[PDB]
Amino acid sequence: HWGYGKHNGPEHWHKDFPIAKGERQSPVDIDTHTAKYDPSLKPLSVSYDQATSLRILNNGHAFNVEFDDSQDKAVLKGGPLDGTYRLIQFHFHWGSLDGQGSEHTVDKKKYAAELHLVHWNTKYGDFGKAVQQPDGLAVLGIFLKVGSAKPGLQKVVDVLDSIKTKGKSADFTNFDPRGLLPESLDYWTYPGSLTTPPLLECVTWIVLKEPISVSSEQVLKFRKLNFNGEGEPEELMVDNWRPAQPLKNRQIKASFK
Ligand SMILES: NS(=O)(=O)c1cc(F)ccc1F
Ligand SMILES: NS(=O)(=O)c1cc(F)ccc1F
Ligand SMILES: OC[C@H]1O[C@@H](O)[C@H](O)[C@@H](O)[C@@H]1O
Ligand SMILES: OC[C@H]1O[C@@H](O)[C@H](O)[C@@H](O)[C@@H]1O
Ligand SMILES: OC[C@H]1O[C@H](O)[C@H](O)[C@@H](O)[C@@H]1O
Ligand SMILES: [Zn+2]
Repeated sequence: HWGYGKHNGPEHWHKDFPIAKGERQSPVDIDTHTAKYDPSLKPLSVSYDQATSLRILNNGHAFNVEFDDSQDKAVLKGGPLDGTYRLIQFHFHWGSLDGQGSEHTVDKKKYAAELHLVHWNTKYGDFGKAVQQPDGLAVLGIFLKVGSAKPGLQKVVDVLDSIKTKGKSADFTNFDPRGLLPESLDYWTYPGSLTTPPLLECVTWIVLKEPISVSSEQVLKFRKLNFNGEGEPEELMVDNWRPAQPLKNRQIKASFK
């Protein structure tokens, strides 16, 4: 039911998901001047060398690249995190034009897109239990700006023609998500939520400071996807981002001095 349009988008979600107006909603604007270095953060560990990708799915809202999370392969640890968080999927949010598309903003600046690598805390056994816990999930967020092509993204771009419409999927084995990272792991972190319904307040957000560059041609192919199913009137999959939400009683901490 929910979506991104005038009649079912972010301003309507609260009617079926009242937590939309909650105390730790995401995304937020990251005021870089107010964010404070936190010496209590431990080194961040992104351990993706044994990742096992499986499938890419157009879910009608974005596309998800899904991973085998049946044991610790790709995991995120350290930083603000207590315990091991297993990678389950990644997806993006993007705009109709380069000047918008990110969910988080940096001193109010919107990036062209934002990558979310989604992980669940293994002490809760399964994703469904994890989303009943305040520390159930960790999402690693990475901004995309338009410039040079990102070679590690091209395999994703080139399969999108095969999943144009809602409900289509394709095999997507042997994809290495390490090729989507920037050089630096400097980050900001804060407690928040899922950015789509059901908007559950379970997420430790870790948002990298350094964007990745992707080419205009790469993001233009994201914008050829469809929200609609096969045979239905074409609705381009663009502007699938939620705007920044009130920070409320939170502080954004920085990993860097
Ligand atoms: N609250 S909502 O965005 O899920 C929503 C769903 C509908 F089917 C119709 C209107 C809506 F506002
Ligand atoms: N955009 S998000 O990373 O907060 C997210 C991840 C999920 F697994 C489910 C819903 C979401 F909204
Ligand atoms: O095929 C993508 C990646 O899959 C992983 O499981 C392997 O360990 C990596 O060496 C490889 O780059
Ligand atoms: O009371 C002082 C403390 O205030 C908190 O809001 C800050 O997060 C801490 O960094 C600071 O030491
Ligand atoms: O790595 C993800 C995918 O990249 C390319 O599409 C390959 O042709 C395919 O075999 C692989 O599954
Ligand atoms: Zn997301």
